[PDB]
Parts: sequence; C-alpha cells; structure tokens
Amino acid sequence: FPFNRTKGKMVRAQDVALAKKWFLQHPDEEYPVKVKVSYQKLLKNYVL
Amino acid sequence: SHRPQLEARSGAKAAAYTPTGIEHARLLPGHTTLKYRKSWRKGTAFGRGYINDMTKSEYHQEFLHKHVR
Amino acid sequence: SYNGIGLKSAKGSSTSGHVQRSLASNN
Amino acid sequence: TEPLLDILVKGETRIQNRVKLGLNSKMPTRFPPAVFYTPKELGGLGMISASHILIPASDLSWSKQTDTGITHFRAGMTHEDEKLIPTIFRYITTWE
Amino acid sequence: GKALNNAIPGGPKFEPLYPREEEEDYNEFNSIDRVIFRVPIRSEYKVAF
RNA sequence: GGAGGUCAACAUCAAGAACUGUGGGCCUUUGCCUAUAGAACUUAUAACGAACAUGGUUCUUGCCUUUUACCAGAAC
RNA sequence: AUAAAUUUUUAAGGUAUGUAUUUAUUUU
Ligand SMILES: [Mg+2]
Ligand SMILES: [Mg+2]
Repeated sequence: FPFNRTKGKMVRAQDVALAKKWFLQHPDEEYPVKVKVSYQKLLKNYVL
Repeated sequence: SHRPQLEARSGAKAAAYTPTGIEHARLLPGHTTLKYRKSWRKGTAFGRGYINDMTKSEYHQEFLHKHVR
Repeated sequence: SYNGIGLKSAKGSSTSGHVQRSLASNN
Repeated sequence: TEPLLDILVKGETRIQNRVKLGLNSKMPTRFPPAVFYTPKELGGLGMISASHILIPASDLSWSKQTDTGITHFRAGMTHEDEKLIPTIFRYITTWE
Repeated sequence: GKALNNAIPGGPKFEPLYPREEEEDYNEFNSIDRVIFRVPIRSEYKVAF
C-alpha cells in the first residue's frame, strides 16, 4: 500500500508502523525459540 | 467508650457545609443517554414438606450430616 | 496443530503448557 | 492418575512460591532449583521434589471412552537450563 | 482461532471464551462404536471450514 | 481577483445500505403514494486513525493473610 | 518421522501517641 499510489496524505510520524509487517509474516525456521515466542506475543497483542 | 449509638447523623449537618471540588472516578460520565419506553434368601434372622425453619430442615441435616461429619 | 491434546490454557496450571509428541508409543 | 499429578505440580509450585514471596519475588532467575533441592547440609531446604516429571496428556475427548494410551507429554514444572531431577517414586519399591 | 479455543501451530493462543465444555451427558450419538476413523481431523480444518 | 497558512470560529461524520429539497394526490400537522432535482466527506476481507492507549461497573478465573497495585476472557 | 515454552513488583497493614517549653513590662 504505501507505494503503488503516488498521491496521498501525511501521517503522524509515529503512526507509520515499520515493524508490524515482520511479525504478521511467518517466523521462518532458523530462529531460536526466543524470537519465535516474541512473534507470538506480537500477534496476541495485535489480534486483541 | 463503646456505645450502641441512640441516633444517626442528620444529613442536614452535612448540607450546610461548603463544597470541596474533589473529582471522583465513579462520577465520570457514563451512560449519558436515557431510554424511553414506547432356598437361601430365607435363612437370615429377619423373616418377612417445606418446614419454615432451618435446623429442622431436610437439606440442612444432609449438609451437617456431610461436613461436620 | 493443537489437536485436543494439551490444556485450555496455562494461566492457572503452573506448567508452561509445552506439549511434545511421545516418541515411545506409535505402533 | 492424571489429576493427582496435576495437583502435585500445582502444590509444590505453590510451596516454592511461599519461600519466594518470603523475600519478595516470584522471579524465576533468582531461584534455580539448586536453592530448593540441595540437602540441608549444603544449605538448601532439602525439599524432596517429585513434581517435575512429564505428564501424560492424551486427547481427553476419547479418554472419556477408550483409554487411548499415552500419546503426548505436558511439561510439569520447568527450569531455565534444565539438567533434571530424580523423583521419589523411583526410589520406592512398589507393593506387588 | 480464539473463539473456538484453537491454536494455529504458529499462532497466538488466547483464553477459552466459552469455558465450560466439561458438561456432557453420556449419550450415544457421536460415540465410537458408530464412527469411522479415517483421516484424523487436525485443527486447521476446524479453522478453515 | 489569484495562491498560500503546523490560523480561528461555527456546522456535520456510521445508517432499512442508510442523504436532502421541491411538486402533485390521499388521511388529517405528522404520515402514506407518486413525480422531480441535487447529492461534499466516510464505508464490503465493511469505515472517520491501511494507526492503538487508559479508566469505570458487572460477571468468570489467576496471583492468594488483607487494601491499593495486579493476572486474562466476556458484557455494558 | 517433532518444529506446541505460564511467570518476573511497590506502599500499608523496642514502640506508637500525647503534654509543657513566655523572650521582648498595654496608662489608674
Ligand atoms: Mg495496626
Ligand atoms: Mg484492617
């Protein structure tokens, strides 16, 4: 969404959420259980 | 000095006082909106409600027959 | 794939809720 | 018996929790199982822990019918780094 | 996933939301005698349809 | 007169999938039927914010000597 | 032929409490 447009409006600089995208996507595979569990926390906060 | 009271406090005594202005929580606005209405077996030796109360009830006697045991 | 094995939740149950396949019994 | 093992895990956690709040903390990193399990001599409480284990968890639904046999385990209590701990039941000969 | 109390394998876990499942009559309908176990029914089915 | 403003005030922003005005006919002002005109903004993996916090009350739990402070689900 | 991971802290609840500590002269 941000890009394909070329015309739009501004946003409060703290609303742009740079890390949301990462934790919606899958965890991948290699990461040690620490980070994976970090993902699940970020979802639970999101879904809520 | 432990004494049974003989009285209660008139709300009026309060009523004369000047206010304070502290703000509680439960007074914050909620529900701002009203709603209107439009052989062997012979051998043996033996040959052929609601009571208004508690302690005489059938329940209570079950109960005390369990717990205090 | 929580398949019905495990817990309603580990909130009260003092465990971590971890569930692992049992290597032993398969056949 | 499932539910009894359940109660073991709880209860024992609850006791350790007592000694813990006895200071002020539930923090797990402060209390590695050394603290609770070293014998009195070395200066531990010496409490004899048979909580740990791993607890057979199989698919309750059918286990209200068949007796489906153990297919899975649920971690009873934990650690941070693990080691393990021996549990009483293993040092007591069974009745038969 | 929540509302059924299920967990997508990589998923966030939540609370029951309809906690008392434990009430059950002993009742013949869905019993074992009368059912065929052929394919197991993993969760993701239950979240998919 | 045109462009602009990290300027102000006053309106309006969640619903039968939904706005307003006007004409004609009926009941008798509302309302109903019909004719006609205009419709900013917001909506269909539904919504003013391709974002995300706190509080109150009422219940169910979890911490568990008690109150603040709290644990995680729900309704308003 | 398995990838399933809860927590984590602050105040409250020998002594508290109470008493007197007038200095600088209010008209006959
Ligand atoms: Mg006291
Ligand atoms: Mg008290």
